[PDB]
Amino acid sequence: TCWFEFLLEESLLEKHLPVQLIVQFLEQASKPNKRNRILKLLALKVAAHLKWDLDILEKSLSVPVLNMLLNELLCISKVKHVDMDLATLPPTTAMAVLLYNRWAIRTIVQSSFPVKQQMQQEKELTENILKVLKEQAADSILVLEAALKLNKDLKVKTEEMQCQVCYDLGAAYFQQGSTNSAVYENAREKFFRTKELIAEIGSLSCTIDEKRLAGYCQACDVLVPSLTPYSQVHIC
Amino acid sequence: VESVCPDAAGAELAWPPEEHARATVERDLRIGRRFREQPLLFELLKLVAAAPPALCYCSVLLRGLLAALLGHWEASRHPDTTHSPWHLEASCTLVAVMAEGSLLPPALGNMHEVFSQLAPFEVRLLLLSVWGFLREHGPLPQKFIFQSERGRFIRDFSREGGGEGGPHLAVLHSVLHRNIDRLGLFSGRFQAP
Repeated sequence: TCWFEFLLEESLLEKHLPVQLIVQFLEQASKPNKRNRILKLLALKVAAHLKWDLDILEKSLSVPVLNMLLNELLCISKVKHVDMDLATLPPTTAMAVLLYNRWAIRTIVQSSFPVKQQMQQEKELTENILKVLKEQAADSILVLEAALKLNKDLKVKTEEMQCQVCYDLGAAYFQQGSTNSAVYENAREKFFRTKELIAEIGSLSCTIDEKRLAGYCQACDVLVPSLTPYSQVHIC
Repeated sequence: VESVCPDAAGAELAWPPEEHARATVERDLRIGRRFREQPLLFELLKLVAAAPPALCYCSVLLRGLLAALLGHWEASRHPDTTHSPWHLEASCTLVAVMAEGSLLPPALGNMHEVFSQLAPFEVRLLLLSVWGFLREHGPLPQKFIFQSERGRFIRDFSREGGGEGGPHLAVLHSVLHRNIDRLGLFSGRFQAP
């Protein structure tokens, strides 16, 4: 039950049947080639054992460790994201690219969320990553929009992935809506699309916050109306 | 001001940096205790705020109450704000008084309604945003232009420059986004127009 033990055997990960393993493997691999490659492969394998659930990895793993894991996934998958268009790419590479874009847009959305107030280096790295993704947020938004539009087709349901990516796009537009009120229309459209998709599929599988989606829909119904005495009073 | 905060070591109307709050903990806590003991003080604050320029002269009491509320929310370990009813209502009523005296913009003045659905650090950051706005603008009578058509002084935040809370509304909107599962229906109170 340590970093050294996992690197020895190639089958003890099956006997273990995780996020602590992710952070340990990433810290060992990034410490100042075959061993690093094996550690990265093991980290990707155990990460895939969680069905690539972005919520658990985001809440457990920090910004730089998750960024390094996703960068390793992209490096081993495809090796610029805007021009790929996810048309002729293999489904694994396309899903990895859209997952990376979804994580990036979630982190840039979550970075504005207020929070209660080695460590300095980690904070500097997180700030640098946030600035870099700020410089490339439009590319991620365009890639997510293209992936949502290109619903051609392990393998999961296309509807669930489209709903997740359009929910992330709507959250990003709502975050961007503070500066410009015209962005809220796109946020409202994306939230309506993801609500319709969730109602149509009815499958837990992936997993989204129902209360947060309801709050987003309520906020969009009053920001861009296009009932309660509250809303009647505001509208009139 | 003479009855509540007689020392008036910081009698200047404009607001000082928030780092000065820890320098006058005793005076601001005394002001907060006086407010808690006498509920009539808020009523006189609203009466003063009825005249627009008069609330500028209450800026010392306003800053003391804001600092006391900020310190309590710093020391508030409760997951919500309903466990401290007096402090929550004092923040709400202080924000209402300041907005009523036109010391805060309407977009940044509707912030007290969502105080009850927030954990202590969100409302602390919000009151810090109020302090920051009153630092950038300041409750000063000369910003009030006497409108002779109706005979009432008018504080034009549009003419002040960034008076609608340019950077100050960013914190409020971030708080709304974080708690969108509960603050979705209140988004109409914080719109730019």
